[PDB]
Amino acid sequence: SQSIIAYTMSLGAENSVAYSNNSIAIPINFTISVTTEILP
Amino acid sequence: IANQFNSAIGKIQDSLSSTASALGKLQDVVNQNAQALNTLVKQLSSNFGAISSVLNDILARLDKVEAEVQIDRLITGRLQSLQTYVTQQLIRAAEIRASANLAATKMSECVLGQSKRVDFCGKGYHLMSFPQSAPHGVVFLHVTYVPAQEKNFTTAPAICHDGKAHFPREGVFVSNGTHWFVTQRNFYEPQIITTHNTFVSGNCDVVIGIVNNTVYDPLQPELDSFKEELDKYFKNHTSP
Amino acid sequence: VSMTKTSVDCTMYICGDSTECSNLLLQYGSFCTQLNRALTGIAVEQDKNTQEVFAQVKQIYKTPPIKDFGGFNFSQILPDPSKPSKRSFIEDLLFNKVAQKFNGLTVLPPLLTDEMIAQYTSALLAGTITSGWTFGAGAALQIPFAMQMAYRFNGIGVTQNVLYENQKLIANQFNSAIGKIQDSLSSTASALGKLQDVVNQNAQALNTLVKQLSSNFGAISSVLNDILARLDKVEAEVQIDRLITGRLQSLQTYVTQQLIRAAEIRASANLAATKMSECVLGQSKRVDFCGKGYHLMSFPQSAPHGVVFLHVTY
Amino acid sequence: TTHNTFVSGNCDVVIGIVNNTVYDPLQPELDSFKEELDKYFKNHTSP
Ligand SMILES: *[C@@H]1O[C@H](CO)[C@@H](O[C@@H]2O[C@H](CO)[C@@H](O[C@H]3O[C@H](CO)[C@@H](O)[C@H](O)[C@@H]3O)[C@H](O)[C@H]2NC(C)=O)[C@H](O)[C@H]1NC(C)=O
Ligand SMILES: *[C@@H]1O[C@H](CO)[C@@H](O[C@@H]2O[C@H](CO)[C@@H](O[C@H]3O[C@H](CO)[C@@H](O)[C@H](O)[C@@H]3O)[C@H](O)[C@H]2NC(C)=O)[C@H](O)[C@H]1NC(C)=O
Ligand SMILES: *[C@@H]1O[C@H](CO)[C@@H](O[C@@H]2O[C@H](CO)[C@@H](O[C@H]3O[C@H](CO)[C@@H](O)[C@H](O)[C@@H]3O)[C@H](O)[C@H]2NC(C)=O)[C@H](O)[C@H]1NC(C)=O
Ligand SMILES: *[C@@H]1O[C@H](CO[C@@H]2O[C@@H](C)[C@@H](O)[C@@H](O)[C@@H]2O)[C@@H](O[C@@H]2O[C@H](CO)[C@@H](O)[C@H](O)[C@H]2NC(C)=O)[C@H](O)[C@H]1NC(C)=O
Ligand SMILES: *[C@@H]1O[C@H](CO)[C@@H](O[C@@H]2O[C@H](CO)[C@@H](O)[C@H](O)[C@H]2NC(C)=O)[C@H](O)[C@H]1NC(C)=O
Ligand SMILES: *[C@@H]1O[C@H](CO)[C@@H](O[C@@H]2O[C@H](CO)[C@@H](O)[C@H](O)[C@H]2NC(C)=O)[C@H](O)[C@H]1NC(C)=O
Ligand SMILES: *[C@@H]1O[C@H](CO)[C@@H](O)[C@H](O)[C@H]1NC(C)=O
Ligand SMILES: *[C@@H]1O[C@H](CO)[C@@H](O)[C@H](O)[C@H]1NC(C)=O
Repeated sequence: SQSIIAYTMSLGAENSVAYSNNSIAIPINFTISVTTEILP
Repeated sequence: IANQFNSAIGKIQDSLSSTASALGKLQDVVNQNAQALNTLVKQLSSNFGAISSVLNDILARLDKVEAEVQIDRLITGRLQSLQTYVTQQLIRAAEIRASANLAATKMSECVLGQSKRVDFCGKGYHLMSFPQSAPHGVVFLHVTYVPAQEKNFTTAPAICHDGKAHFPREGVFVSNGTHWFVTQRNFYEPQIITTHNTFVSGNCDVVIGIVNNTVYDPLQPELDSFKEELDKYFKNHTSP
Repeated sequence: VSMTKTSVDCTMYICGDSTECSNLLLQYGSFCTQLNRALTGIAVEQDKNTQEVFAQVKQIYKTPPIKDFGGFNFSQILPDPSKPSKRSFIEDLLFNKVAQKFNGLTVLPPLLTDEMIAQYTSALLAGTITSGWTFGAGAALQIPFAMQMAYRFNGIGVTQNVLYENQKLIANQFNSAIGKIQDSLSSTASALGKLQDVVNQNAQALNTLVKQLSSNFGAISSVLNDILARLDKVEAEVQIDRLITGRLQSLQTYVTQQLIRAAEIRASANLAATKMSECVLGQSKRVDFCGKGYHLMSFPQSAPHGVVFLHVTY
Repeated sequence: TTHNTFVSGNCDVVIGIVNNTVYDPLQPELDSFKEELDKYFKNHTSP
C-alpha cells in the first residue's frame, strides 16, 4: 500500500491570532520543560 | 514545579535512549574524521600514473636513475593526498572550534548563571541549565518556564479614576469582563488596583483606549477605622 | 544567509566525455569521491543555514486583515496579497537589487524557495505584531500593539507613560523612518553590498575555474578532444596525465577557496539566526547589537541569499 | 517623596549631598484629616 509520494512542503497549520486594540492572553499555568542541546 | 521537573528529566532519559540518531552531531564528527582517516590510507592503493602503488616493485623492476622518474609521481601524489587531508582537518577543526566557542559562551551564560537570551539556552524562558559530558562533546539539559494554558481577557492601557490617568508600577490592567485587576504580564494572579500597584501621569485626554474605574488607597479605609475611633471619643466625652 | 549551490561534477570538468582521461583519473583513486563530498557538504549546509535562520517559528502566525495598530502603519512591511508571490513592498524592492554546461559544472535550487522563505519571514513578523515576543517562548497570545510598545519602553527603562502621552506622534515618527527606508532602498544599492559581495566572490570563482580549461599546463595542447584528434596511446597519455594534474589542482584550490568561504557564510547565517532569535523574537538588553540606539523591536524581510532587518530603536 | 525614594544613612558621608526639603504626601493627607477633627473640636466646645 505505501509508495514514495511527493508534495510541495508545508510550514504549519494556519494560525492567525485574533488580535484587537483591547484583547489580551495571560497564562494560568506553565510547563517546567527540559530540552537537550548537544555540541561537538 | 517539582513533579514537572522530575517528569521532564524522566522523559529526557527515555527520549535520548529510544530514537536512532538523537546524538547525531557527535555521530557526525566521530564519523567524518574516521572516514577521512580510512580514505587517507586507502589512497595508498592508487598508482598516481606510476607502474605500481606497491613502492618496492619500483626498485624490483626499475633501477637507480629511472626509478626516481617513477617515484616523483608517487611522492607528489601521496603528498597532495596528505595536503587534502590536512586542509580538510584544518577547516573541520575550525568548525569544531566555532562550536566550542559557542559551547563555552553557552556554558558560562546558561549554567554559571541565567542568560535572558531568547531561544539561546533552548526554547522557552530560560530558567537554569545543567552540563553533562559526552565523548568528544557536551550535552546541556536546559530547564525553562513555558506558558502552557490561558484565558481570554481584556486590557486597559490605564485607568481613569480622578480624571487623572493611573498606570501600573508593574504588570497590566485587565478585566475579567465585569471587574478590573492588576496582574503580571507572564502569569494570571489579580489584585484590586491600589496606589501601591500604580502611579499617576496626567489625565485621560491625550491617551487612547483608557477605561473607567475607581482606584483604592488603603489610607482611606484605614483612616475610616480611625475616624470611627475618634467619633466614639467625641460622642462619649458628652457623658462623664 | 547562504550562497548558490554551485557543484562540480569532478569527472566531467577533468574528462569531457573521455574514458581515456577517466582511466588515468582512476589512477588517482578516490580523490573525486572526496571532492564531490566536499562540494556536497557545502550544498547541504546552505539548506540548513536557510532553515536555522528562517524556520525559527513552529507555526504560521498571521495578521487579522483589519489593521487596528494605533497608527503603527505596517502596510509596506507585511506581504501584499495582490502580488503573485506573497511578498511585501520592501521585498518587491529587494528581489530586484541583487543544468550541466560543457565544463561539467552544476547548480541546484535551495530547499525552500522565495514563496517559502517569505512565508517564514511573514510568520516571524506576524507573531511579532500579534503576540509580542511570546511566540518565541510559548503558545501564541494576543496583545494590543501599543501595549507591546508599552512593555518594550518599560523594558529599556523609559517609563511606560512616556509612550502613552506621545502615541500619535511616536507612531508617525516610526512611519517616517519606514518611509525613509522605502525611499532609501529605492535610491541605493551599495547598502545591499554585503549580499553583492558573496555572489561576486562566487561569480569570479566560477569564472576562474572556467579560464583554467584553456590552460596548456606544459602539455602539447590545452584541449583534450583536440589531442584525441591527433595522438594515440603513449605520446597521448603523457599529455592526458598533465591536463589531469593541472585541472586536479584547479579543483583542489577551487574547493579550498569555497570551503573556507562556506565557513564565512555559515558564521554569517549563525549570527543571522541569533538575530532572528534575539532581535526579532525578542528585545535586546545588549548595547548596539540590534540597531545603534536602545532596541524597541526588529522586523525581518527576505532578500536574495540573505535577510535585511528593520532594527527599530529609541 | 517617601514613595519615590528609599532611606539611607545620615547626611555626613555622601560627598555631593545637597539639602532639599522633601515632600511626604501622607503629611497633608493626615493634616486635611487633622483639620476635620479640629472642626469637630470647634463644634463640640459650643453646645
Ligand atoms: C469578576 O471578578 C469578581 C471577583 O472575583 C467576581 O465577583 C465576585 O464573586 C464572588 C462569588 O463568585 C463573590 O464572593 C462572595 O459571594 C457572596 C456574596 O453575597 C458570598 O456568599 C460569599 O461568601 C462571598 O463573600 C465576590 O464578593 C465578588 N466580588 C465582587 C467585588 O463583586 C465576578 O463574578 C467576576 N465576573 C465574572 C463574569 O465572573
Ligand atoms: C468615562 O468616565 C467619564 C466620567 O464619568 C465619562 O464622561 C462623563 O460623561 C457624562 C455623561 O455624558 C458627562 O455628563 C454631562 O457632561 C456635559 C456637561 O459637562 C453634558 O454635555 C452632558 O450632557 C452631561 O450632562 C460628564 O460631564 C463626563 N465627565 C467627564 C469627566 O468627562 C466618559 O463618558 C466615560 N467614557 C466611557 C467610554 O466609559
Ligand atoms: C545643609 O543644611 C544643613 C542643616 O541646616 C547645614 O548644616 C548646618 O551647618 C551649620 C554651620 O556649620 C550649623 O550651625 C551651627 O553650628 C554650631 C552648632 O553645631 C554653632 O557654633 C553655630 O552657631 C550654628 O548654630 C548647623 O547646626 C548644621 N546643622 C546640621 C543639622 O548639620 C549644612 O551646612 C547645609 N549645607 C549646604 C551646602 O547647604
Ligand atoms: C480565545 O478567544 C479566541 C477568539 O475570540 C473570540 O471569538 C468569538 C468566538 C467570540 O467569542 C469573540 O467575542 C471572542 O473574541 C478563540 O479562537 C477560536 O478558536 C477556535 C478553536 O478553539 C477556532 O475554531 C475559532 O475560529 C477561533 N475564533 C476566532 C474568532 O478566532 C480562542 O480559542 C479562545 N481561547 C480560550 C482558551 O479561551
Ligand atoms: C497545570 O497543569 C498540570 C498538568 O500538566 C496540572 O496537574 C494535573 O492536575 C490534575 C487535576 O486537575 C491531576 O489529575 C493530574 O494528576 C495532575 N498532574 C500533575 C503532573 O500534577 C496542574 O494541576 C495545573 N496547575 C494549575 C495551577 O493549573
Ligand atoms: C500607511 O502607509 C502607506 C504609505 O507607505 C499608505 O499608502 C498610501 O495610501 C494612499 C491612500 O490609499 C495612496 O494614494 C498611496 O498611493 C498609498 N501608497 C502606497 C505605497 O500604498 C497607507 O495609506 C498608510 N495608511 C495609514 C493608515 O496611514
Ligand atoms: C466613656 O469614657 C469614660 C472615661 O471618660 C469611660 O469610663 C467609659 O467606659 C466610656 N464609655 C463609652 C460608652 O465609651
Ligand atoms: C456643628 O455640627 C452640626 C452637624 O453635626 C452642624 O449642623 C453645625 O453647623 C456645626 N456647627 C458649627 C459651629 O460648625
